Amino acid sequence: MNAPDRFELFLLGEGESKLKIDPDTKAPNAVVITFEKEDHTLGNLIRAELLNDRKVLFAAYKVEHPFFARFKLRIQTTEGYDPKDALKNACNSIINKLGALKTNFETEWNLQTL
Amino acid sequence: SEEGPQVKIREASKDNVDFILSNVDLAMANSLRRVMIAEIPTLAIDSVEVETNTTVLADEFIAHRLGLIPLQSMDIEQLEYSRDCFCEDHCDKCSVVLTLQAFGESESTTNVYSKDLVIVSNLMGRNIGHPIIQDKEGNGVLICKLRKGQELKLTCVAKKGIAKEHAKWGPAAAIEFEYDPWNKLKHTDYWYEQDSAKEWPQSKNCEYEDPPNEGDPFDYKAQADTFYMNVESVGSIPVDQVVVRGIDTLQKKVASILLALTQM
Amino acid sequence: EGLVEYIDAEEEESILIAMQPEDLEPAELDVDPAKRIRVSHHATTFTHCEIHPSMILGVAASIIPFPDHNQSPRNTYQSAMGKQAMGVFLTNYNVRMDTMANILYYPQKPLGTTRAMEYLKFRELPAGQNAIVAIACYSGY
Amino acid sequence: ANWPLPVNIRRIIQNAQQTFHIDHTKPSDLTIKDIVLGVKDLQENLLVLRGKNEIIQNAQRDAVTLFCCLLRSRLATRRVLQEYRLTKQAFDWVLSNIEAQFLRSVVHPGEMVGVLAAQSIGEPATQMTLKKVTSGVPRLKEILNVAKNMKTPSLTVY
Amino acid sequence: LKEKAIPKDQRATTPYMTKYERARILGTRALQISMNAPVFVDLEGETDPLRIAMKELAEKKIPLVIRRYLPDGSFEDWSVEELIVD
Amino acid sequence: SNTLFDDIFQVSEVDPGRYNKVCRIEAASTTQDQCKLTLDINVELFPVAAQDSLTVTIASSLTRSWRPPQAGDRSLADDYDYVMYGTAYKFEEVSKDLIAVYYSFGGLLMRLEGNYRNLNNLKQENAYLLIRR
Amino acid sequence: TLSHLRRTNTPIAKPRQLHNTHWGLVCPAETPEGQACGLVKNL
Amino acid sequence: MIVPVRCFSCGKVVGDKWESYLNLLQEDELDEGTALSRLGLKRYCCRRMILTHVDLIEKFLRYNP
Amino acid sequence: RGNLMGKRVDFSARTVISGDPNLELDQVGVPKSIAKTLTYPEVVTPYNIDRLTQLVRNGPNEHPGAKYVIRDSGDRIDLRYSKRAGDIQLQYGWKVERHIMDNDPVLFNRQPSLHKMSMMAHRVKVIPYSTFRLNLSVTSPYNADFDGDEMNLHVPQSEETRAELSQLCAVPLQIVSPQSNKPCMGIVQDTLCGIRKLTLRDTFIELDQVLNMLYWVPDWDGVIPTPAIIKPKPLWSGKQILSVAIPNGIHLQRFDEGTTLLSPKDNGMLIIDGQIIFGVVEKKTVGSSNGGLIHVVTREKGPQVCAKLFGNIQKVVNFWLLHNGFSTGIGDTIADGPTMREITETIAEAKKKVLDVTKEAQANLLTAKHGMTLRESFEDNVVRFLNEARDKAGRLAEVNLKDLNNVKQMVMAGSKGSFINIAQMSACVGQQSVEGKRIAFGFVDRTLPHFSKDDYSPESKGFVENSYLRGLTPQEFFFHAMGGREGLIDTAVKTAETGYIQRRLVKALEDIMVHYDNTTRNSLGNVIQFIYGEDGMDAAHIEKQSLDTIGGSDAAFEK
Amino acid sequence: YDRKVPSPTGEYVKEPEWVLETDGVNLSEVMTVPGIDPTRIYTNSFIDIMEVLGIEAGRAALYKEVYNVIASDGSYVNYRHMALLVDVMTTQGGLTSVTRHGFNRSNTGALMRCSFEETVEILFEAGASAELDDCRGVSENVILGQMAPIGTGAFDVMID
Amino acid sequence: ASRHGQKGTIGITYRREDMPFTAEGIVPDLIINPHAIPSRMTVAHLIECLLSKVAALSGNEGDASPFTDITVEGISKLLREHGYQSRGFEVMYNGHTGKKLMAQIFFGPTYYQRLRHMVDDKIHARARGPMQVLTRQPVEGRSRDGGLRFGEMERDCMIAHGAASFLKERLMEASDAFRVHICGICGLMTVIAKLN
RNA sequence: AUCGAGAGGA
Ligand SMILES: [Mg+2]
Ligand SMILES: [Zn+2]
Ligand SMILES: [Zn+2]
Ligand SMILES: [Zn+2]
Repeated sequence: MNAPDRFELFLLGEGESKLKIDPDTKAPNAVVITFEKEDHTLGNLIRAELLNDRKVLFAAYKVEHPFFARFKLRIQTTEGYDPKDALKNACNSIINKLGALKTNFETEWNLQTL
Repeated sequence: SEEGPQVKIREASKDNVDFILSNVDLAMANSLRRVMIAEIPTLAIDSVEVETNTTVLADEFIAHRLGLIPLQSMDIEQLEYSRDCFCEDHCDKCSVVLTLQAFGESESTTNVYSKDLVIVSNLMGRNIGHPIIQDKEGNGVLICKLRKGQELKLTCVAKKGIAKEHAKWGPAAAIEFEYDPWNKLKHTDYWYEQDSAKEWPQSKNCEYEDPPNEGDPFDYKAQADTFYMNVESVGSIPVDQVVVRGIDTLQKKVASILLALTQM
Repeated sequence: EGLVEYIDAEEEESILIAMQPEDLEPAELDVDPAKRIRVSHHATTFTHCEIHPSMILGVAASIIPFPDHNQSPRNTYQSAMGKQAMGVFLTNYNVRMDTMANILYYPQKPLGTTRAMEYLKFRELPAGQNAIVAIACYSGY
Repeated sequence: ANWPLPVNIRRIIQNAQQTFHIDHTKPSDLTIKDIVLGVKDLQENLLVLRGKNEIIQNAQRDAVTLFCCLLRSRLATRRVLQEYRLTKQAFDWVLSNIEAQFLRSVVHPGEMVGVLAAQSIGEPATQMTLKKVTSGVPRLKEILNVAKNMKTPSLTVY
Repeated sequence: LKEKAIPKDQRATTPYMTKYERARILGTRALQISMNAPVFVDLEGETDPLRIAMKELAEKKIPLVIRRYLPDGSFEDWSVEELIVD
Repeated sequence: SNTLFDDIFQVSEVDPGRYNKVCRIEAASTTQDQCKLTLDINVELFPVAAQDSLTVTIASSLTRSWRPPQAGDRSLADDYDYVMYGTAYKFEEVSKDLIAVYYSFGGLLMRLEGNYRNLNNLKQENAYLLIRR
Repeated sequence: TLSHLRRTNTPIAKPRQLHNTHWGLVCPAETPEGQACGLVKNL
Repeated sequence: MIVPVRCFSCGKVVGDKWESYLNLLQEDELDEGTALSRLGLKRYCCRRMILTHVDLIEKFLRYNP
Repeated sequence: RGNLMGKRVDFSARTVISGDPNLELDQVGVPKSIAKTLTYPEVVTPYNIDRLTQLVRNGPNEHPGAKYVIRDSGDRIDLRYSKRAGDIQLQYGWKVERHIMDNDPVLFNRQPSLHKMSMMAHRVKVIPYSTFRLNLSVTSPYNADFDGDEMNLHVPQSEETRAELSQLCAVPLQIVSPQSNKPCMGIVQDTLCGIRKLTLRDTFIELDQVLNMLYWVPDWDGVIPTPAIIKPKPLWSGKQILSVAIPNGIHLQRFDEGTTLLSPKDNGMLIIDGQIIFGVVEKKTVGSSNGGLIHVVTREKGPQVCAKLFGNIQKVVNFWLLHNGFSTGIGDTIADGPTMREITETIAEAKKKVLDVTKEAQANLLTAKHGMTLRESFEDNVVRFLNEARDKAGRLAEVNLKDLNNVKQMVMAGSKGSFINIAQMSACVGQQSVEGKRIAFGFVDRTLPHFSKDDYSPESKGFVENSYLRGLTPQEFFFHAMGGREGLIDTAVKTAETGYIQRRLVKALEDIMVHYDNTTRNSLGNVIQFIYGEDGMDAAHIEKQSLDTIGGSDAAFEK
Repeated sequence: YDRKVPSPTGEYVKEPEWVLETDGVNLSEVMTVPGIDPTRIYTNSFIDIMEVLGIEAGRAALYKEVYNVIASDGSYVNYRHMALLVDVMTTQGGLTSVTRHGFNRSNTGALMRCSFEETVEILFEAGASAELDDCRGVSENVILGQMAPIGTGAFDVMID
Repeated sequence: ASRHGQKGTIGITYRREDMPFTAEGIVPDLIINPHAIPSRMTVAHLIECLLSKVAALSGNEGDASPFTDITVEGISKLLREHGYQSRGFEVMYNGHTGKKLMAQIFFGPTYYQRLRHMVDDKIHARARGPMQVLTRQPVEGRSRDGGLRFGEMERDCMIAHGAASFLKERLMEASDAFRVHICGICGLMTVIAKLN
């Protein structure tokens, strides 16, 4: 009855942007990005790959409510470093890892005979 | 051999594949498992219209069961979401229409299987919507039993969906995840009355990892990079395609984030 | 035949009963610690023996599993809750026109049953589902 | 010695010790005359009624007697310097804070004490659930309704 | 009964705004805001009547007088500005 | 910007206080016997075996948001095999010309009584503890 | 259905309390909770 | 009323198994659990779907209308 | 009684309630459906006019919308069925009945209205699913639980009424309770056990977990605390992460049992300026008790800060508890073998003592204490024997139970359970009592037909040697059923009697209000107390302070 | 009974004292007995205390018994709330039951009485009375629907 | 609710991935709070978990008949033979993170019953609506679109706070407001008013 | 509209 429609978990809406970026108040070089229509799956990986990088000081993902599908990623980086750049570098590294693993597992399956 | 994560497969079959993930962070492993369970798309029945029903089962029960029935979804890439198509309700390229009619002619109970199911719309060269049957006899998954004098006639429209919307679009049944077989990293603290080793069963995966030795200090630096996993197939998509599609869908989500960042 | 008799509440005051038939077997060590401590009956001249202790409780209580290990008020609460529990009342449900009826999609017979439950028709006509239940703290909901 | 009373002077003292970062080596700058006369001034500064007639003044003094006793116990001239280290600034700040907290603590006119008291006695009675002396809700019945006859009359001879 | 009054000097009523008069004055001021009556404080990013009333209370500019009543019949009047809020 | 106190101690006793990763250590000062300590320590990250004598120092520095260890181009504050950050809760005097210092490192507790120093470990929040082999 | 078909009702110095004589005749604890708790029993 | 399609936690298909399982325990005098293991169900959460299910469908069929 | 004093009222709601940890204590989880039906009348002003017009454009079916409009003449305009709903132009002074919107005041009530704490007003938060939602810490004043309980909600209709609810009936104000002079709300259930588990010195958080937990705090500044451990890894203490939530300038001291400043047991608490020095958090520090942190923060800073603190503590602790895990199990109720054997030997010793007392009773040698029947003395002595035996076996078991035991940790936090629960589960459930007596000879000289006549013994009188885990015998089962029936009838009768008593008390004390001259008087003018409470002060601002002059000798007094 | 009493040095120390308990109360003769302390004797029945020692002593004993009831459960209520009820009973003549017998028969307004038990009899007797309800009572104003003289409506708000 | 007196109501519904998972991948359909158990002392709930797991593995039925001599240690021995922890505790992994949970978690098969209290059937809201003729007050019940009752107890609880105007609007304007003409010389409402 | 019955909560 009162339940939200299931497609609202993975579908964007009107007037909704996938990423919204707002600087942190009383914080230097810090910004919170509101990922919308996305969940834990993206956030934990993004935060971990940010944590691997040295230049970024702070990286955290918060889920505002289990009801809705959104999460906030706060990133704070070195002076002279765009936090968006750090996010992009982490994303590209993730993608490279994914492709490498996909090709390696494909060759492994071709080796497999059953 | 490519720089980065390495995979070695223990055993293979059409249903299950067991493999050892190597040189990875754990966050992407659990994220990939989430994507595999939910995110990767599948074709399944999303609409049913019942012209005639005389079965003791009510129509809603049947619609739920039909939504659960497994259908082939390997060529789902050529198929497009019914919401992304330009059709009014259902296009041949966006939906697959399948009709079922059965009469209990036999005085003995006439059961109904997933095999007894016809396809109406054009396949258009695709391998989509074939009702998958793993039964040794070849008969489908049982749906109903019809007494003599009973018939059931209905039409189903099957569309693409994500397991997030409904569990029917689910590509895998059981996922097996393990690490720290020796619990050297001590990520969990065992509960014991007398002794943890005697009370807690030893895992199989323990064999492949080097045993720990008492008298060695706890390794602070060590972080989990070796993982053991096993993947099962509902059969709607083969196992290898299921996992590689999980990888690809996760990459696509990352790429869409990147695209939105570029747009801003 | 006289091997069994009907006992009124008045007549009970003249008779002496043993819970277990094995009480009448001659008495004579080692015993497993977990098994329940039962009093050596220390009494003779038993007139009768009870059919089985599980008969003293009623129909709703016979559904409750291991009620001997649970608190009695909670057994009462469950005995009240089975009436509100949903189930398939009879197979003629589809034919009958009741003012209100409710029926489970996939009824399942309990994995652990009382023996008396056999004569209660619960395994044949169950009213619950056997769910994988975890006791843990997750997200505090 | 433990009893319910307003203002919680101990917490104010701890707040003063942390806030001003008082250092134990230095001696106090407090005047003895000022300490005692300021305690007396603070006693004069706490009010519950403001009428200018003798019976109301006496009522105010007797109504704040116990709190004044606590004030004198908490602010002793030996204790103010020896037990904890204090400065004139912190002493005056504590005096004003005690005054303000006591003034805030006074009942606002218009509050229905009767309904609140009735609820506050009723609620734990609902919680009561379970020796030759009556106890519990039946005892409360005996107390509440004038009982010409008691179920457990008794007396204690000393 | 006749010309019941209390002289302003030496009044013993508490010089504090008890929760009830603050609440009633805030509610009446919010009612005034919702009625589109003139407002005598400058507003900065405010639309709600209640927060406007709170700010007016802080500025101590509300032309109302709380009438304290004594059981004998004599009444005391205390203007908002004379009254204080802790 | 320098050390407040330095000494070498020997552990009289190690006590597992119902903790699996933390033990309370009791240590006596070598040379002068007027001073000694007892500190809660994490034995899992540094084994504190009995009959082992350990070096102890306390430093004021080397607020500001914490930053990683970074490349290590910044010099170590100490090559010592243990370091903690903490704040002192109470300074006490056991006897005339004899002082006692009570410190707490995020819940761990240190107690060190000695007489020799009276110009160090003042009532300020900042403090660091370094412990070599 | 069964439990309703097998029901007792007692209209009205200690009735509600489970009696020793109730052993085996009446179920010990299958009773409603409410204003008529204990007066109504099950066989 | 009728055999579950899939386990609510496993998600593994169990509709095709049911008939075989029954036949297996009658023709070979099989233990229920040995039949379950032979059927390929190694997880107890999908095993519950088979072991405790009761085919209420058969009784409804007996009703002539 | 029914149509004049208390009435069915308009703008009412009621649903089943569930608990949402990520929901502020003052907020209430109003479902969307009720927000659509319930309306607040509003008058158009230049400040709100835009939004109001937009509201009516959204229509009554989608919220935020408006259901009705009122013209100056008063002829209603229905948004649901009217052709003008699209082209309306609203002039000033007209009324719009807007839908219930977020950050609005509404009364929230539980059906037993035994407290003014039961009728406090909450802020509105609109939520998708159907259940009324609320904070775990607001359950205590209501006594509500999520077993299907239903609660009610009321919507004010005028600005002044909203002000009364916001400034008199706000939840943060009712935190300090006029009865018992202690806060009535506190950290409860999962949050309490999690806070205990986190504050342990054994448990240390790591950098990644620390960063996530730090971000979870809403008003967090962004300064990263210095790590507690620095050499092998940058570890953190749970006490530091929790101190991130404690407001600056807050000091608390707590000494109990043996509390050295060294504090080897880590009992007691020292908190300075929002940082926690030593101790492990449990119910006394974090709960509703006097001197609890809620009391200190409410008195020192203000109530809104305290409610925000509720929220912060819950968020951080629930996150960490999710990542640590918790459970219960049969293994938590299983006692060690030799401990069970010693418990059984204790029971056997008690049985022998009872037997020897009965043997003395048979020989007519026992003396009669003044004012007590011989049988009375015998019964009381045997009862004391059995009670002490049960308690001693329970203490033995509890000593055997390790600190890793989950039920032990739940009792240590104070979340749920007591010593008696453990003792009944693992050692012995006790001796049954009916009408303040041992099990009665319902049959002729026999408590049960299976027992012999004229048998005064622990088993005939119903002492259950077995525990809940061990398994009760049938006779013990029936006796326990008798006792439980007495408990249930006690509830069923005491509820009615106490409701009647509360009603009479309330009807007697309606007119007791402190007048301006500070006397408490009725409507007629009669004075009850010239100064309420004899000190003229509100019971919230009253705390237990020790008077040092009373205790102690004259010599220490002088020194 | 264990007891706390000042030692000659000054500190409070424990003192064991023998004290006896009765099963029935006949107070007037009991106190006039040698070997007892009239200042220290106590009784359960507060009505006899009121008859013998006056109304204030019975007030204190009533508070003590209510306090014992509250503390038997372990609960605690601030002394003001219970003292309010004890004073309400004590302030007018003898002890007044919280029942239609005692506290409804008071001179309060008739509608505040009719809200409690025996509504119609109160209404009839009062109609024969022609007594004038002051309309001060909160129940009276609740019946009238007008804003009662609660703290919010206790003052009249006027302009400058 | 369960067969051991443990009642409950859903707070949240999570998807399968968000739930914690065992090594085998088994996801609990149902999660209940441990803190409830100690106060209730329903040990048979835990025993049912254990015996149901053992029976599911055995392919044989489990006997939960009362007063039958069965040992928890024996059932644990069986489960141990089947390669699981004797008490039944199972290692579990956090769903959101994939990290091991420090506390091993008890989860097993348990009979659970749906109850005749749905949220949707209970929920109701009034706003303005129908009024009974005799009292000019809201009709009773959700089905009649009626209004909730503001009890005299609730009235007292509101009097304690002191919101007199709120009570006036609740008990005059909300339910049964009325305007009446009265005559002083009468003292009663005998006046007839030609208002037009 | 009466009256009855059953159930929900501490
Ligand atoms: Mg409940
Ligand atoms: Zn299409
Ligand atoms: Zn399964
Ligand atoms: Zn007239």
